Amino acid sequence: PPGPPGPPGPPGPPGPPGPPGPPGPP
Amino acid sequence: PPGPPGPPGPPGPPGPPGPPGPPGPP
Amino acid sequence: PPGPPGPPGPPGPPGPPGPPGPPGPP
Repeated sequence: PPGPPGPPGPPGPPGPPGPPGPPGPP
Repeated sequence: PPGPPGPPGPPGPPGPPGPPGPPGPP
Repeated sequence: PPGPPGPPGPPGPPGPPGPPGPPGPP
């Protein structure tokens, strides 16, 4: 009989950077 | 007997985007 | 003899969040 499924893969890499923040005040 | 387990699965997807950056200067 | 190897495992989990974005504009 076939053996069992393998273990989970590794985590993916980090996501992309966030957007720029809001401008400073006046 | 049963065969050996399969190999590891593929990497997961990339993570979510990071948060917006800090406010700009005054 | 032993049966064939199992199938590959499930995918890994999603990666961590990306880094913050850069500062806002003036």
